[PDB]
Amino acid sequence: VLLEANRISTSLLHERNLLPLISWINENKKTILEFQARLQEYIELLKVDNYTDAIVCFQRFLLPFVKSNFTDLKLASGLLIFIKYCNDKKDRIFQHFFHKSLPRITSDFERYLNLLDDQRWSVLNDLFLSDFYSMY
Amino acid sequence: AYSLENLKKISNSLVGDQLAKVDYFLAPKCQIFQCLLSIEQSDGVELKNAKLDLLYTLLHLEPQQRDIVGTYYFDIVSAIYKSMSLASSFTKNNSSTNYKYIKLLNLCAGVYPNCGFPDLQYLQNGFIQLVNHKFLRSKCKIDEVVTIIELLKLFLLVDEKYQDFKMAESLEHIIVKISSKYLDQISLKYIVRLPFDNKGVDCTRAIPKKINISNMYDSSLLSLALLLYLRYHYMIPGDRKLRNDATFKMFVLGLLKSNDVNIRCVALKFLLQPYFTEDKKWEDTRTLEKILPYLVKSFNYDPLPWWFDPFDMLDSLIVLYNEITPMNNPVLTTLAHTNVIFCILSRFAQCLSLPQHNEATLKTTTKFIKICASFAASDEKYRLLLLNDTLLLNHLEYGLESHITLIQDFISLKDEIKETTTESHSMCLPPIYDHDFVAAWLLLLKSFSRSVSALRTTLKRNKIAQLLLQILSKTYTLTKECYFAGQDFMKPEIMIMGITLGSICNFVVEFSNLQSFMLRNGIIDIIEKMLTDPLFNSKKAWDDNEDERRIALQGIPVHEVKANSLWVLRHLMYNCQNEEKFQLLAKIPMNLILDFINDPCWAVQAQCFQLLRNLTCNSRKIVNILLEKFLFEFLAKKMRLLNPLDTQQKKAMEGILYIIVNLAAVNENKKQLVIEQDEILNIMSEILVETTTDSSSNGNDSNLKLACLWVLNNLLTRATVERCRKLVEVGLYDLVRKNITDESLSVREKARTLLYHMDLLL
Amino acid sequence: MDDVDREFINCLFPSYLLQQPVAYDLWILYLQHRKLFLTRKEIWSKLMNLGVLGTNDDYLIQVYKYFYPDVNDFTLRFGVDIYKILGYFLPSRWQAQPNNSLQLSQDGITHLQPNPDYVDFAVTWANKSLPDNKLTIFYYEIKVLSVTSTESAENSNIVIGYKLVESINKCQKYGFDLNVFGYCGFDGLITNSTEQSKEYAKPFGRDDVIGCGINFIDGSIFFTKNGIHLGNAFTDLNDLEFVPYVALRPGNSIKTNFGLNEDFVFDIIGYQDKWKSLAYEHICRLKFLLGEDNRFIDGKLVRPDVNNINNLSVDDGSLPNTLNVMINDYLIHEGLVDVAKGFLKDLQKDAVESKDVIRHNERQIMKEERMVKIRQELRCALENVISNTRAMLSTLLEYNAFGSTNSSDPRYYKAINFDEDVLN
Amino acid sequence: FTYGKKCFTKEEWKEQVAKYSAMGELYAPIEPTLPRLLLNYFVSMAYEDSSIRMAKELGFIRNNKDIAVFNDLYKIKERFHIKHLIKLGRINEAMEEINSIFGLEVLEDLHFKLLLLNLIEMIRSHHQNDFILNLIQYSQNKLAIKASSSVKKMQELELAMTLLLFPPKSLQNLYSISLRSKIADLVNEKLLKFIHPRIQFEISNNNSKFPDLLNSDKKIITQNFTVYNNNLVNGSNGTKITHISSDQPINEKMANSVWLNQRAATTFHNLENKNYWNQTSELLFNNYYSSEFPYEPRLTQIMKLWCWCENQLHHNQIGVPRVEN
Amino acid sequence: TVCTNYLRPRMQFTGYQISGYKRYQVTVNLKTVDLPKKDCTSLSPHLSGFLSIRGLTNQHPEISTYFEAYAVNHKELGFLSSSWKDEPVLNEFKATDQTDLEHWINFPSFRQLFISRIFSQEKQFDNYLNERFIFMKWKEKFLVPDAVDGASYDGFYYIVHDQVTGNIQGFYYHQDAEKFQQLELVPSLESSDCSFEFA
Repeated sequence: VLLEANRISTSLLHERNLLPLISWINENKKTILEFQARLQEYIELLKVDNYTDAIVCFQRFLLPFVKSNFTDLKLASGLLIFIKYCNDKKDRIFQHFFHKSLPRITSDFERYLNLLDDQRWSVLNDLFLSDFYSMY
Repeated sequence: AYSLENLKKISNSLVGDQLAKVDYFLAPKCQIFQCLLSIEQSDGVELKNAKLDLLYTLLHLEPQQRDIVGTYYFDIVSAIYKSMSLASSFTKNNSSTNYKYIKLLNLCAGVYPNCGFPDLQYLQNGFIQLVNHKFLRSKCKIDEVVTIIELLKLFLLVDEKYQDFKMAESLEHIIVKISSKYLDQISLKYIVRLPFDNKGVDCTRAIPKKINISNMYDSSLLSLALLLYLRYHYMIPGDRKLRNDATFKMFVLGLLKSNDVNIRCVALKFLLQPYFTEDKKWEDTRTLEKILPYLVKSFNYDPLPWWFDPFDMLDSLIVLYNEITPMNNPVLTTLAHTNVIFCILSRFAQCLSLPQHNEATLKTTTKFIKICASFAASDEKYRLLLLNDTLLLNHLEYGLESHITLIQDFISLKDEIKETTTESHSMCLPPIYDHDFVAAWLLLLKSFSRSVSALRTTLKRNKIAQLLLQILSKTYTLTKECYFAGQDFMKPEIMIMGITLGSICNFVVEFSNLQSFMLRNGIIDIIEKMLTDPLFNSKKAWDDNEDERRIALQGIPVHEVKANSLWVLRHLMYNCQNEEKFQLLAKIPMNLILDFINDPCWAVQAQCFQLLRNLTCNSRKIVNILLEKFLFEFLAKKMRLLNPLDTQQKKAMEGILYIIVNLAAVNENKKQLVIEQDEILNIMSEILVETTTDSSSNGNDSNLKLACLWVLNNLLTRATVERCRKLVEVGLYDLVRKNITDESLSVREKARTLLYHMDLLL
Repeated sequence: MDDVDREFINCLFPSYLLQQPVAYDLWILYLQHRKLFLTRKEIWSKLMNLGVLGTNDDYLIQVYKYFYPDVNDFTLRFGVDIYKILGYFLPSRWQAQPNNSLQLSQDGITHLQPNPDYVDFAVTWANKSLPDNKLTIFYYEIKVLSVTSTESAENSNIVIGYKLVESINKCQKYGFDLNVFGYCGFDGLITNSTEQSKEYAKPFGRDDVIGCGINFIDGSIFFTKNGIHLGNAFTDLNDLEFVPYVALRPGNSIKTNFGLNEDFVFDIIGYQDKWKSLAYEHICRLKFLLGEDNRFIDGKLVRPDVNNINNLSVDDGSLPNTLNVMINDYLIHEGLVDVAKGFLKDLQKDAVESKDVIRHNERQIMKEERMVKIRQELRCALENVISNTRAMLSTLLEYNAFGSTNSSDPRYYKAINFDEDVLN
Repeated sequence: FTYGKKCFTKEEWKEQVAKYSAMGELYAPIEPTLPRLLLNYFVSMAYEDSSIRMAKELGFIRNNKDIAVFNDLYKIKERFHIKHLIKLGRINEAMEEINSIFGLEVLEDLHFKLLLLNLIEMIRSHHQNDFILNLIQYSQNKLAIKASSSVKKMQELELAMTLLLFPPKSLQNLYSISLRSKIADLVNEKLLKFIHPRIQFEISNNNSKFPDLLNSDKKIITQNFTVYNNNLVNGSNGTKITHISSDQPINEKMANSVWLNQRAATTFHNLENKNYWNQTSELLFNNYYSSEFPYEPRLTQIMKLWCWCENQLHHNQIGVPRVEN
Repeated sequence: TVCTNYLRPRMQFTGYQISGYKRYQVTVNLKTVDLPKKDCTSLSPHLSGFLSIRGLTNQHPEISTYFEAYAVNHKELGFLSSSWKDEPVLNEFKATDQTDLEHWINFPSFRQLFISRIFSQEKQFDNYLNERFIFMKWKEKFLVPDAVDGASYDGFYYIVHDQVTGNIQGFYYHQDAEKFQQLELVPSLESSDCSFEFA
């Protein structure tokens, strides 16, 4: 039934946080969801320190999409470097009262953060939902 | 960590890379330091240069990298100060090594200034010898010139809180020997109304053409030499000094129009120092008129040297003409006639209302607030113009509330903070980040509070008074309970207290609405608490528990608070009945007031004497209390010691004279008592003799003359005739007769009516 | 043209004008009338002996003075009608009115005051006008020195500024009309403001010094008071001819300065140098042959539809290559063949299309050597660039040319003194 | 199809030129100042043989010792060597040469561009999967922290990485060879600006007879770069006063400093947050001429000005004959 | 900054103000006094005090107002209203020149001192403080206790003061009044000096 499959896919996108079981979008557009899904796969894989597969998928699924859109590939390639830096009593007293910090005894990537916000999951699921509704 | 081949490669593999730099501070590679900064008086001259280059490269970290590395960085810097033996042999090392070492020392002083450098005299001796021998004889080399430049830069930074003569001589010789190459570029044509080269008139409102210095080394040398010479030269006696010359003054005026920003700034500083330092120079408005345009134009150049600050100089000029000759401010008129006052006010309004602030914007706003307070110091025009906004008072209350909240948070968390911060920073704690901001707001409020119309129509709020009382109480309590933070955290709060008491002392005066409010909420109790503190009253003793507090707060200057406390008490008793008098005397007894009478600060003495005047002002009882509380020779000694040429001392003298006036009116017994004493009659005689021709002693003032005439008038049945005859014999009839010819109508009329009454009674 | 001539020029004319592209005409005038002509004081003395330096003498004696530095004393103590003859076409004096309505000193500068024995304004204008296609900045100053003793200690009754050249009863009755751009000195208002722009400045007073300047790059008229520069007052005023203009009530009196024999108070040279620097920054921040001009037909120039005519630039490398070819040709022309051979060697060494430059240079060198051999055994295309650049700058100044497709964009070509700035 | 305002003929243009051509002589149809321009161009571009011969022709050379002194003073050989190394492709050696001959101060931005060009050079050398990993490691170690200071540097980084992952447009541009020449010219100009003051001092202090080819004495130059802005404290605004347009307390719209304890001993001024005014004015006219336009071959900028003048004449319907040869 | 004998900070004055045929009571209490001795540019008021009157309209037995006062010293504060500056603080003291002259001439001291003749001879004057008479103007600001009965106070006075006896004469002026409403005051007596100082 239409509603059952729609609900299952929406839950897999929202409840779980994995792209697989999206094969419909993978093999049926024939009319921006494909590029968005591939970019989301790239970022999701690069969130873990895995690189080789990220390079392979970048060369395989995002290389043909260069003629139309070019800036998003630039942002992805920049993230490929900047991922290691963008993502993650006494001191509190000093910060709140004096705006000063003690040394530790040892003797503006807003765009990239926007590429890592979890709201991307919601907007991707929303785009899939809208396309699926308007196509059926 | 070995021969030059390794060090050169390491240095060439460490340029601009912060990662390897911060890696070298990790444990496996720290062994390089044991050889890097252990430099003996041997091992070639190439090895020393390589080691110094490596040290300079490693210590080049951006602030977040410094935070990452930690205290090992500052340990390295301290080892550079304390265990390097190159400063001692400055005259014997090679020139290039000296240059590299001075550059390293500059960086170290720029990154970690608190650490003490113990070897300044060696560098001063080396600098003096080097410049006096090599430079002035033109047998110099490139590295020596650059070394002199670096040494001047290093000497400029010192805080400073016989060799001075040698240094001043060397600096002046530098200045002359470099500037003499450019004097022939001065040009100025002018027209004077009644040949050439007479230079008869240089009040022509114009300044010569710009003077351009091609050589960059000459630019740097001239600028830094002028700055340091400005630092030293006033402590050097002699005649025909550089500052007083005319050709040099013209040279600097021409330099004002140059291209180098440092040149313009140092020219401004050299031209403006005499107003703050030299006396009577303030009556030279022509030079200010011809200078001010460039001081204003200096606000727009972006890269400014750290030793230049247009805000501070402009504020200092305004404060000078406010303090010395109010009701006429040539700076304020010159600025108001040419639209720049309005620009300053508009920029203040813009900065007050930014969407998001930080430290720099907070400091800019503080500066603007201070300058706006300077505008409204002695002119009702700007008071009303600023008050027409009806939004400043909200921000004033917001700032005061913020400081109160911060102080409350600190006092609540006292025990935990002391427990967790007593081993490392036992008595070294930074001050609260808000001190300057609230200080500026309090200055602005104090400036506003001088106009009675504003006190009666637009400042007639209760929130202001409540906030002032809260700040006073909280600051004094913070002094009482948290004396473990030392002087660095304590001095700003005592300054705040001194400012806020002075701001209060206007609200509490008569014909002001909020006097009843302040009396209801009990300012007298707070002042009574503050006046018995051994930290303030020096004629008391400390208990057995406060020793730590006393040693923690021994070297703090506290006299503004005492003067303003006595000021408030004076204003509380101005034109009041005996009920309020006896109430305040019930709270604060006479003993404290008499205890503040021998303070080593002149302002405290003045305020104590004025309060004594207002206390005995029309009171038959408090005069008896004061007479019992001691007898008269003290007043004569005070009037003999005090210098009438000083403003505060003159105020004290007038206070004592009017104390005598009030003393000589309670009863006939007091009249005879004050007539009997003979010395005071000698002081009156010495006061009255002074005239226009003889204006040396007591400055030929009129208020003192009126006070003495009032004393004589109050001195008036056969006993009265006897006193009249005694006054005639003592030499007063001739004095009052000769007073008829004075230059002020008041003393003439008082003298003629007194003389008529005296003759009529005689 | 010894340095004595330079000293005479610097002493005669206003300083800020010699730094503009109008100094060519002044040099031309002086060279035409050259017949009448440390050591700086000597030249000043020579000028004073026969010229303008010295003393009107009844009550308000004036005398002119030069400053003279004694360098030797410093190091010892501290060490270890002429302009009528010259034809000077810029304004230099006020103009006496035919009707006896105002008295001005014989100089026309030293003192101007409306005639008391003759309330209606007394108005006048400078003797010469301002050509609109020769200058870049003009600036004169006034100093009021008497008030009606009724208005205020800080309020006058003067209208000073410029008047648009080709009615006057309106000027006499009110103070101005539709053709006057000035700064009314009684209410602090800009003449004919009428745009809610009544917030410009305050009225001036007794000893204030006021400058009324016009800038031809923006096309604006501005005023300054006591040294500080108030902003632009009127904008978009190109292609107009103006004349200095003053109007006084029978109580006031002024003293003018046009910059001939007195220093200004505003420091106009700095304000001019800022604009000069802005212009300079704007300007400067096979396919390499200069063949015959193709757009000549039948002798008359015809234009194409292409936007640009010179496509040379440093991005494509065409400009350096053309410059190298030109330098080699200039070297060949005027002796200096070994220098050209060395230049060819350096060009060969540096390169790792330039081969065309190398081949062309070597061919030219071989031809010149062959001709030299023929000449010995028998018994300029680069100056034109500098000359034509000067001529084209002069032409662009002569006919008022637009900035960029607009009569309001700044005309940056005006702020270039080619000889004094680029070549030196 | 026709100009319209003024179409100069050949004779009219010749007369127009000859009207003012006479002014060239009495400032220094011949141009007496062109030999000095030729010498300046020959020295600035580090053409050793041409500079030597031209200096000899003007009388500044009398033997081989003066040749050595000239070549040492103006650093012609070393600058040519650095330029040649950068052009050839070897760049780390160029950095080593710069550090050795001149000093570390030359590099302690141009270093970022040099590191980039090194990255492109090694990429190009590789094209004659672990390779990508090694280059990612290299870039992440060396260039990331420098690139984290502005925005356009980032754009450079992801342009490089998009090229790297590529097996287009605006990429063949960055893969072209002319980038090497542009970088080399930039380095040459930077070195000239670096070593000018020593040349001035050596000419002045020593009683040398050599000429100052850069920024002749009858001018003014400086090494700094200052900015002048009118949207700040001045008297150019009307007599109108704005007012507060906010109500939120300042404390509601608001760390990094470090607190250090000391250890007669001398202390120095603390310069922590003293340039507050410069960073605060940014939330509310520059000396290009003197500071940045002596440091180019004067003939180059004369050519630039000539081209601009010809175009400006064309736009405004004024027709003048061109220059032929 | 100078204060004289009879303009001391706390010195009373009593008398009457004659309107129509009636004359109401009056009382003046000085509060603050200071007069410049040299060049003056600032706009701080020279005198300020209270002007309590009683016996006015039946709506209130007595009304008290606070008033500020500027003295005339022939430099930047000349006799007429033209010589004064144009400031919002001073603009309440200004009226046409003819009415100023007509009001000044009615004082038997302004005449004894002597259209454009007065302005011309003003500059000859010297040291206004060493004079038998001092001329000044007073203007009301607001109500004393309130900070009400149909009485307007948007006019100003024309005070003249005799220094040797302490007499104060003057006329009230406003556009919509009888144009001659006069008042006379006496010292109304003092042997002690309670003094204050603003900070």
